[PDB]
Parts: sequence; C-alpha cells; structure tokens
Amino acid sequence: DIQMTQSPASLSASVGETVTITCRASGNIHNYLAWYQQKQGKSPQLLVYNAKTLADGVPSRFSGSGSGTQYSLKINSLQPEDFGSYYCQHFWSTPRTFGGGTKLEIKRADAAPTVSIFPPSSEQLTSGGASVVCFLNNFYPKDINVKWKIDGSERQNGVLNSWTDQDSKDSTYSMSSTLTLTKDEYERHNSYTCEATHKTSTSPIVKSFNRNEC
Amino acid sequence: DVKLVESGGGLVKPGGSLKLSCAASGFTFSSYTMSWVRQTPEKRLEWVAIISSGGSYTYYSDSVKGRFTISRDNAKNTLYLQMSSLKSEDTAMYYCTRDEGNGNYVEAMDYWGQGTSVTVSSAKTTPPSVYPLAPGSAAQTNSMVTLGCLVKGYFPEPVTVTWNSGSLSSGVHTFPAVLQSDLYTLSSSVTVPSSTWPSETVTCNVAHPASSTKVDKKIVPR
Amino acid sequence: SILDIKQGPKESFRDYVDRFFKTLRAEQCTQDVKNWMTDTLLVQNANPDCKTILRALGPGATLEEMMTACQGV
Repeated sequence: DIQMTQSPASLSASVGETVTITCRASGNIHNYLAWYQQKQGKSPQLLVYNAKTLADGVPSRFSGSGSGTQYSLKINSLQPEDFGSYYCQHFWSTPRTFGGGTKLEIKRADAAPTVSIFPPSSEQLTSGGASVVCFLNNFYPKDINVKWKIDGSERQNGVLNSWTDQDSKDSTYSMSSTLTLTKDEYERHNSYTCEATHKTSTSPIVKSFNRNEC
Repeated sequence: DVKLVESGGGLVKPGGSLKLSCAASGFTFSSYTMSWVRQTPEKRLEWVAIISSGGSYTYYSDSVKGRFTISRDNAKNTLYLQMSSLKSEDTAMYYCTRDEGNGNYVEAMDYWGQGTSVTVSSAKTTPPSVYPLAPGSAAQTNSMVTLGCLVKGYFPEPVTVTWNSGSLSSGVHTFPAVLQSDLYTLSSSVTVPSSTWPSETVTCNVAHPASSTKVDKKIVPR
Repeated sequence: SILDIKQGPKESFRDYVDRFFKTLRAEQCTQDVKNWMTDTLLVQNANPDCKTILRALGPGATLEEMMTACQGV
C-alpha cells in the first residue's frame, strides 16, 4: 500500500493571488501522481498527471512539481473558476489511493450576517413538536458562534445547525439553526432569543421574540 | 465527445444488494481499462474496483473485496458494479471512471461519470412535513424581509425546495439537511422587499420524489 | 525455448509464470541476461487481455499481486 496525505485541509485566497497545495506519500512514487479538480456539486476532473504534465485544456497558470515522496500543486494568479476542491492520487502501487483533499475558497471584505428568528407554525404545534429557527444569512469569515437563550439564560440542549457552501454569486456563507422542543416545553416560556457572535463586531447580533404578541 | 453515465443508485438496507451500471458513449469501450470510484458523505474519494478491457480480469480494494463484483458487457458498451452485503459505511456517490490510453502504465483516470448516489441504511422511507416560517408580530421594518419554510422528518434524501415555482431563485438559501435520529430536517429561506410581502403571495414547493410528495405552502402572516 | 512460452487465453497467470521460469532455468546465459529477458518477455507475452489489467496495476505491483489480478473469475 501507499498512502497520500494532503494539506492544507482548506485554505482561502483572493482572485489574483498564488497558492500551493502539497501532497505526501507513504512510499516513493517516481512521479506517478495525478491531481483532480472538483467544483461544487460537479464530479472530479483530471487536471494534472505525472506530477508535472497538465491535462488538455487546462490553462497554463497551473504547475505541478515534486519528486520521490513530496509533490505539490501551484496556481498562479487565481481566477474565480479555480475555487473548489483538489485531490491528488498516486499510480505507483496497486490501490491507487487519494489525498484527503484541499478545499479552496474565495476571500472578500467581511460581511455581518442577517439574523432572522422564527417561531413555530401552528401546524407544527398541532403535531406535538415545536421548533424555533434562526437564519444567520450571508456573512464573511465562515465562523460564528450561535447562542440560544430561553427566557434569559442559555440552553444548549436541542440545538441543530446547518451551514451553506460558499455562495457562488457573492462568496458568503449562511447558517440555519434549529432549537427543537415538545409543544409542551415550548408553551412554557416567554423570551426566545438568538445570539450571533461574529468577527464583524464585538457585541453580538441579538434577535428575539415573546410568545405573547398577537 | 466522451461520456460516462451511471445509474441505479438508491436506498438499500444493511446486508442488501444493488447493481450500479454505467453506459459509455464516445470512444471504443473495449479498448480501455475501467474503474468504479466512490465519494463519501465526507468527500474522501476511495477507489474500489478495476477491470480488464477484455473483461475476464478484475481487481478490488480490500475495503470491498469479496463483497463487490465488477463486470462489463462490451457489446452493450456498459460497465457494471454488483454490490452485496451492504455496510452503512458503503453510503457514497459511486463514480464510473476511465483509465487513460497512453502511458505504459495507467497514468491517470482520464474521465469520470457524474455519479449515482447509494445510501445504505435501515431507516424507513418517510414523507416530510412542511411548516411555514412567517416572521410573527414584531421586527420587519427593513426594505428586504426574510421568510422561510421548514421541511421536517423525511427519509431518504433528497428533497427539492423551490420558491414560487422557481421564479424566485436568487435570494434563496436552502440549507443542507440534518439527520435527527432516523429522520431528516431541512429549512430554506427567501428574502423579498417587504413592501411586496403579504400582498404578494410567496409559496414554497417541496418535492420528495422518494415518497411521491409534492407540497406547497402559502406563507400567511400572524 | 523461451520465446515459445506465451500465456494461453484461459491459462491463469500463475501457471504461465511456472512455465516461464522453468524454461528460463533451462536456457544458458548470464543471470544478468536472463533477468533482462524476464523484463522484456514475461509481461509482454501474457494473454492480450491480461496485460490490460497488468497495465493498470501500476509499475509498483508485485508478482504476487499480478498473479492475483490475472487468475480467472
């Protein structure tokens, strides 16, 4: 067997910059290595092979280099169409193994998120469940911490978060969060609050509602 | 113009059986070596099995050996993968793949399919429930206003959410689903200038093919 | 004579490998030469289909692996 280690796991750059993904084998491959490109929700495309040679119709800004055990990939002055995933594989020994993959994303001026809190629907209460939902839409740097306050103090029990991929149009991220409860648990409180603490400012974005407002 | 088109993906129970295939157009099929490659939910790609251009010879990654069987009907310009004894762990996108023609040894996989998804789990098929997410009595003042609807307790993937029959694409965000023991839950959000909320119908359309469900939801205020 | 050993169209790669190295012992040239020959001859003279797969096992693959790759189904 030969194993492939890649890195970084992810990195994010700006259009026009230069970038180097690397790749490292448990044995020697005497250059029998290939690199695939994977744009979001597409299948992988071969992009380089034998470490150095480019596949056809691959712009020249791509170079491969390396020998023996460490190889690497470099992209000169990025273009939007280059952002995606990148995998290396070897073709020396019989299981042709793959690198973990390096996820390449786009840099841009920081956005704060737009936070929207949503009570349960009557329909849902009818079923026996309640879920309070929070949209934290369209922000730059990918990370946020969310915080759910029932009534005033925290709750970390039944939360559930989903994150979008880097937006194609505008290079930003969004997050859905879903605090779920029994219809019965839910009809026992007043405050329901969502706190998004994020790079863009010091004090958190707070959005809440009170179960009394009709 | 070389093409590979896989199909036969689906939901299968642990220790079940399923057979993927791939129709090749574009090139002399029996002139190439072929493979099946999968991609994990996480997105780790793992080569699985390979086959002689002739067909009588095969080879397998330890991880499937003796469980999977690769084959080809050269006359039918088709490559197959027979899966048996399915582990939950086999849940992946399965890619059909061509070995390049030109190196003394194979120096790349030339071409890939687009892939079919296989989910192996025991969890039973379920229709979702769509509940609207109206911004109740408070907030809203801003020029733009966000609404959404949540698609709850279904299996398997995928679901397809759309706002007003698709005529409201840009400004939508459908969130990756979340497995919540035996069941999926996803939410989706539109944003619209709030002077054209209530008095302009905003409806979402939720499609769950796996259980023949089409559902729509007006987003009535509170 | 060695030029004559070639793999049958249903003969498994293993048994073909025994024939080859049997024969190879019989012929009398340097150990050096007989190794060169192997390098030219043994993969090249395998049944046409079987080389296909051998080609894909990569350069690194052992005999042990090839023989496995090239037994039947």
